[PDB]
Amino acid sequence: GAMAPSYRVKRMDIAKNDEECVVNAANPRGLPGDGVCKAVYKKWPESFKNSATPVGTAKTVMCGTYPVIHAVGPNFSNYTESEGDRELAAAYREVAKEVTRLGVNSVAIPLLSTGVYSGGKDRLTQSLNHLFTAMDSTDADVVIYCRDKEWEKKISEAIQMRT
Ligand SMILES: COC(=O)c1ccc(O)cc1
Ligand SMILES: [Cl-]
Ligand SMILES: [Cl-]
Ligand SMILES: [Cl-]
Repeated sequence: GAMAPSYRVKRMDIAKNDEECVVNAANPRGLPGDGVCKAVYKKWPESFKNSATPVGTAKTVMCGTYPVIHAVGPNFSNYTESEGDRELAAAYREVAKEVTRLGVNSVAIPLLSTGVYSGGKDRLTQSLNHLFTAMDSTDADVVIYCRDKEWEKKISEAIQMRT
């Protein structure tokens, strides 16, 4: 574990992370995708061998010895608010299981279902609170990656609020 497990937030490409493993905002079919998923495909393409997994699950594939945890959040275009909320919570619970299983001291994680799977809504708070619910019982250092300047400030505030 980390000596003093922490949450941090950085505004940059998750493909440049300084953590011991990465969470991909994957599609269910293991396709290259767009946004975070495309960046992960360019950096760790070997990790897309047999990475297809259902919505609400996570599947880890090694790139060398570097673990890529493919986490499939729901696309809110297809799910009801109720069913999507349940699947988004479930995906993060499966990320916490994998992070624990791998024995890593640190993990880089994006906010699932906040980009092209958001169904055109702002889901920062919804997605971050499900991240915290899953990861709070883990002892890895968690580093959340985002690209928007206003989101960085809001994620940083939410972390500092609970310290
Ligand atoms: C946290 O978001 C990213 O890491 C990211 C990377 C590449 C993109 O094109 C978009 C977002
Ligand atoms: Cl960058
Ligand atoms: Cl997304
Ligand atoms: Cl963002």
